[PDB]
Amino acid sequence: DLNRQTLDELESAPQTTRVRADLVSIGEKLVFLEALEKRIYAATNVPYP
Amino acid sequence: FETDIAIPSGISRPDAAALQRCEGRVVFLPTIRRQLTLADVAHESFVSGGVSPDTLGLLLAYRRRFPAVITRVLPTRIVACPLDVGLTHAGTVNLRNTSPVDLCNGDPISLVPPVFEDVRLDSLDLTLRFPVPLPSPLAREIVARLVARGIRDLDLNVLYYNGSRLSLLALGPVNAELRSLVLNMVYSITEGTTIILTLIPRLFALSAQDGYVNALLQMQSVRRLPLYEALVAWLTHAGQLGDTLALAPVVRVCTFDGAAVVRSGDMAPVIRYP
Amino acid sequence: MLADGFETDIAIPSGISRPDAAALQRCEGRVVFLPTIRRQLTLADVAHESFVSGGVSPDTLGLLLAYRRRFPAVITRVLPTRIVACPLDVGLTHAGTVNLRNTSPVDLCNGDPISLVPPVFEGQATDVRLDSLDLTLRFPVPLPSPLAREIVARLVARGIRDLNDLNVLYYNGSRLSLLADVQQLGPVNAELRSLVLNMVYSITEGTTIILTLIPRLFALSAQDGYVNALLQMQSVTREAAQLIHPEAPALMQDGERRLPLYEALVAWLTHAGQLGDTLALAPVVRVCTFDGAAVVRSGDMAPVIRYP
Amino acid sequence: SPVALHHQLKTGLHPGFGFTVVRQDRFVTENVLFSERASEAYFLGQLQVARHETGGGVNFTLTQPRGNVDLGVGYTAVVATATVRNPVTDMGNLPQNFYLGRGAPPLLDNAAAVYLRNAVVAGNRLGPAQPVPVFGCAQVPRRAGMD
Amino acid sequence: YLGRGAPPLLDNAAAVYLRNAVVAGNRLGPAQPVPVFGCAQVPRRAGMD
Amino acid sequence: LSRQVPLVPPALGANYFSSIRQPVVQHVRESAAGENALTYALMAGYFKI
Amino acid sequence: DHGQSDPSRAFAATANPWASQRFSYGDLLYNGAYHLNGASPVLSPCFKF
Amino acid sequence: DVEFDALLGSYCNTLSLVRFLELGLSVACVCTKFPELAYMNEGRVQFEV
Amino acid sequence: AAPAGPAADMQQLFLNAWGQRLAHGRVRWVAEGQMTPEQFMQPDNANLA
Amino acid sequence: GSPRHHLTRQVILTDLCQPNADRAGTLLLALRHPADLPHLAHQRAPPGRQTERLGEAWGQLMEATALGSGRAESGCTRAGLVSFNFLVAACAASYDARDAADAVRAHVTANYRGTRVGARLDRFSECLRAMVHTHVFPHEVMRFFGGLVSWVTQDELASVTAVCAGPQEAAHTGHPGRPRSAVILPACAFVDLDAELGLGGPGAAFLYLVFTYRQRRDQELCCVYVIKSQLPPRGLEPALERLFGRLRITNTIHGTEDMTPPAPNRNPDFPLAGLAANPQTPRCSAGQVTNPQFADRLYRWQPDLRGRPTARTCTYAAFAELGMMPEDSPRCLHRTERFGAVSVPVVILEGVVWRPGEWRACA
Repeated sequence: DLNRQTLDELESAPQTTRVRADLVSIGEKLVFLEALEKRIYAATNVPYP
Repeated sequence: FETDIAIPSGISRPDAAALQRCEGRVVFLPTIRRQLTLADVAHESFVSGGVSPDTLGLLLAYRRRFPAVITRVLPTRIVACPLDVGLTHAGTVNLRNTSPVDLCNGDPISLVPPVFEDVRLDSLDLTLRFPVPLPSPLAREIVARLVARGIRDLDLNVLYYNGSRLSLLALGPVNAELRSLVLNMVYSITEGTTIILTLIPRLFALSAQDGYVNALLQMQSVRRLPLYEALVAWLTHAGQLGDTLALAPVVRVCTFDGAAVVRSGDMAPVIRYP
Repeated sequence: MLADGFETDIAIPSGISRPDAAALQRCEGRVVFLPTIRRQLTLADVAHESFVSGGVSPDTLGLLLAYRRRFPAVITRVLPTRIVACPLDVGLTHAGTVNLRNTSPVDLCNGDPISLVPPVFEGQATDVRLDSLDLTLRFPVPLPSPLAREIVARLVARGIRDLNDLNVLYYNGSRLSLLADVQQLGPVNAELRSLVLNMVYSITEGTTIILTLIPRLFALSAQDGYVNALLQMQSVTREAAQLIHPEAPALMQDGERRLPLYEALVAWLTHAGQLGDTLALAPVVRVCTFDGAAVVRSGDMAPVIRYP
Repeated sequence: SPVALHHQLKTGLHPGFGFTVVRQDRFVTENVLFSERASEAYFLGQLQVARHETGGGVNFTLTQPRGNVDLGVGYTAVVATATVRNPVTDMGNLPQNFYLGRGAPPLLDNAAAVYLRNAVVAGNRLGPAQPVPVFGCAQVPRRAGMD
Repeated sequence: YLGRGAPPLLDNAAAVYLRNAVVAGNRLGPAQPVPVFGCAQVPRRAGMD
Repeated sequence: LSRQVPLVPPALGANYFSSIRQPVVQHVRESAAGENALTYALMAGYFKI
Repeated sequence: DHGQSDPSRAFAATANPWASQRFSYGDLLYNGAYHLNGASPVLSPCFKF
Repeated sequence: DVEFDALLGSYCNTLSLVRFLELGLSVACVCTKFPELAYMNEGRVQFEV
Repeated sequence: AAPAGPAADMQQLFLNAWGQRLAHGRVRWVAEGQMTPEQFMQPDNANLA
Repeated sequence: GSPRHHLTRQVILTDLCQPNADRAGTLLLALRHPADLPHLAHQRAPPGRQTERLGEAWGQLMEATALGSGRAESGCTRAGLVSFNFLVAACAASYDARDAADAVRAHVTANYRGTRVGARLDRFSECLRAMVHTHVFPHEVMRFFGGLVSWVTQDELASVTAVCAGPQEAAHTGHPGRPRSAVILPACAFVDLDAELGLGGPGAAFLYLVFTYRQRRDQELCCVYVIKSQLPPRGLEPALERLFGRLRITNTIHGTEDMTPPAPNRNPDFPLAGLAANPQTPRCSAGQVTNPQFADRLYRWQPDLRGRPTARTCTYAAFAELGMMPEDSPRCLHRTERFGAVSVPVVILEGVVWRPGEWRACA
């Protein structure tokens, strides 16, 4: 056969928790909308990239 | 290995009998391909230019195209095999003369455009010019005759082969059809014999049977005239005609279980060089 | 020709580094000159160190002259231990199809004959060198046929200038030049003799009649434009006609029974028209694609079926 | 005269003439089709298997013969030219040479026929680099880069 | 005189004068004059003892 | 030829080795200003580089 | 190579006879290959041109 | 000294085996298959108006 | 040229020695006089380089 | 497992060839129909020779081929096949190994079925002595035809079966006792170029047919050689120049005769290198040429080519491809076989693969 059992599909699911993060649908798919100068780059002397 | 030349739709009733009469004849195609259209096969397929090509440009396309010999003719497609790749597998393919000249066993056969004197399909609006498969030792005679004819214009028509007589004259179009050959054959020689006459300016001046032989025996031992820029105008021009007027034979007849001399309208079996 | 093909086996030696073994697997279709038709040879026979004469590595012009004494072959496949080629002069394969690969600066077209040329171009003489064996493999350049009648005619005409510009070409509009180098006096005189034999042999007594047609052509190029753009702006016969009024001889000895115009043309075909085979080698090979294109591109393979 | 009108176009004079500059341009479009419930009878046959060897490789060229019967009394399909993509041809000013062409008679005085040709082709956007071949097809000097 | 690659003297009346006085009558020197390209040849000896 | 080009002999110095070339000569002929403007315009031309 | 024209404006060779061609006044001042202004720390903007 | 090289995962594709009758174009056909077509000359379809 | 002889027949020595020189090719700097500045930028001349 | 070959059959009279005396595996040669021969000799010959000599030499041959059994000279069916052992013994008075040459003629004038066989050889070789003089060369007339595998016998005609293309050792003979053949050649023609150049290296080799001429006033010769060489077809012209160059020296000086040169030397130097220098020389334009009031002021120039030793009259050799030996080392033998009661110096070429080719003059 060509289409075998793909290697990664043999694993199990990991454990999951609930994370608060904004979600926007643009087009036909879900996208995280996330600004990253509050958790990271808060009062540290590193320029925002 | 047999290709297919499909006939497009709308064939009249005499024209299905007209293509029934070119059973074993030589045809040129661009590229060896298992399917091909008849409009790429006809005489229209290389009238490219604004004048329909004369006998010179016919020769040039015949070395850029790949000759095929027609097998059976189905009323939907013309089945053919080419003379370069299809004949190593299948051994021997029949061939019909359109020549006024009969074939012997063991001759090699070149092809000549129809300079002597042509199926037209008015359901499809095309002509089908076909080459003349004459034997190759006549090819360096007959073309050399017809070039020599036009030089008289600015005795000759006697030819014998196989105990027969040939008359090339059989006048109007053919001299005008062969104007471009005559105007290159002269130019190459007159360019040659003046550059040779310029490099060694004594080649007409030595005594022929007395001093010129010493000038031959030495050759055998091992403003401005733009002369050295004009070799290239001669050498590339002369190096081009050495292929076109070569008329290399694709075809040699090996007769087996048949007559020794194959006449006009008959069929002669054909092999390539193995 | 044999039924089961005929493939010589150029041997690869023992000690070859990985920077060299992957340098020979890019030699998939090239032109390789066997000196004989032995089924077993070595790379020391193929390479340019076997090409040299007594210690004088010749020029590009002699490199023309020592191809016509060898047998050009085309690699079909490269094993780790031997290189397999097929000689062009004997027989191709069962198929009659051997894939090449264009080294040319010029793309091909269907049906065009290939005569091969030494690496004359500038920025182009790229020799695959083996370092762990100390060899240079000069790969010649397959070109279309009316190019090979130009470039051989450029080089022989250049060497005559040294015996007392030119090196600019054009083909399909792409400007290309060739390498200027001093030419040794030896092999150039082997070209000049091969000219003047085939040049004088095309002069029969019948050419005294054709040389009295020059006043017709110089008046014919006045009316038909086909004869204007035939002669050239840079030709000899135009300035020859403006000074010479030729006239025919009176009679011929026994000239009734013989055709003087016919003998001059038969001798012209086999001697002066044949000249493109004497200087260069023979156009063994043309390109006969099966499905691909009208144009075969540079750096691409091409199926090949033989030719006179 | 073509010698005389060479001078008065270089020197900015207006002679008694006008011209109609004509060119052709090719655009890229996006089309929309509409057909109907049965616009074409489509008969397909049975496949063939072929076999031919090339360059060591062995081609299996597969074919299948087919048929197009158009069972429409009248029109059954429409192209709808909707939008325009990139125009292909640049809308520049490329003058046309006839020195590429061949078949016109020359002027007679051959000290003067070289004068025009080495003053029109000499530094031209299109004119032939090599002189024109007597039976080939003359070539156009290939640009170093298109824009 | 077997070899090749040294400049001969200018007087061609005198360059042949040595060659017809050294190679003429030799155990080694060639019978035919030298081929212009590759490798001169030794004459065929009828006997080796 | 006497009417278009000047006929200066190089026993009195030629064009490229003098100090006033050809394009001052033609500027005399192809100006459309008058007589009160060229007198300053020529003086405007002899400021050295 | 000024046998051909400017690709951008296809009807002329360039827009500067003093800055486009080789060994010109445009080249002699602003090439790292000539090194006239390699010493100064001030960034000349046309160095990438 | 201890060294590696790594080959982490081998990624492939799955070809999209499109059936023609899974397409919305297939209205405009009437596809009835022939077991033979090459045995046929010009055939006809009649129409009456 | 260096000043030869008296100034009297200085020009007669010019025109009797320089008649064949003025008729080889056209003078450069006079041909740059009837040049429109939107012709001069084009590759029509061979004096751009 | 049989390799691909191509057989021929042709109903051929046994006048000049005999597939009974010459066994299975000799060469053959096709001919043109001889009605073309002395009409071309009337046409192509250089000025001042006896053109009817070919029509009279070939006349006396056919006329001596019967002399009896009431037989017509013209015929519908005509022998155009000359066997190879007939051709070598025709020109057998022009070799070096004459003692082996008469050992070819010893079975030619004996083993042939016929009455007064040798009266043809004094005539047919004179016909080849008329081919060269009447200048229709036999390589323009001869042509290769394949090597024998069988023969079916009748009085004065037979069914010649040959191999026109392929390997020689592949075609069935007819007798299953000895079902193949070998190429069998006399040793008076098979001259190598391996040891004669020094090429002792092994490799595949080519076989050629080579003719030689000698153009003099009624002192004219002929030879046939079958040469084995490791040389290219493009690279034979220097190697044949090395051997037969003495015949080239004779032909260029004694081949041109009875032509009348213009007396004395009339044609001057060609002055176009000097006429193009002055701009003060008179010229002409494209309409002024072919006008009598303008052409008289041009340069008059009357070229007189008479008595030049042309290329067509300086031919010393002509060759053609015949076949190759694809073996690693070419395996030749040298034996003497028994043609009845005559034993012959015989070269047995083995493993020959046939490829014919065109002719090529070495002028």
